[PDB]
Amino acid sequence: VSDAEDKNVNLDVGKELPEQLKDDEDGKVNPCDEV
Amino acid sequence: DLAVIGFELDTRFTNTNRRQRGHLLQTRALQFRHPIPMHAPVTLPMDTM
Repeated sequence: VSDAEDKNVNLDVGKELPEQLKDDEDGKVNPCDEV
Repeated sequence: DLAVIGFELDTRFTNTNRRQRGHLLQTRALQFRHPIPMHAPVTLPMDTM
């Protein structure tokens, strides 16, 4: 039951953004390089 | 009536003009995806006292 620090509140949802969404899907392969 | 009536040859072209390509080679890749599910738990129901 802590007091909130309501006086001046500044949120940053980008910091909480899951690491999954910070980049694209990583499955990509150049078949010509691997074979 | 015994006679030779026809024949077949084993002749072939030379592809000095690259008329034929035959088979073609192209690279491919397949991807499989296996996400891991959760499973039902096992619980130990102790008393709270």
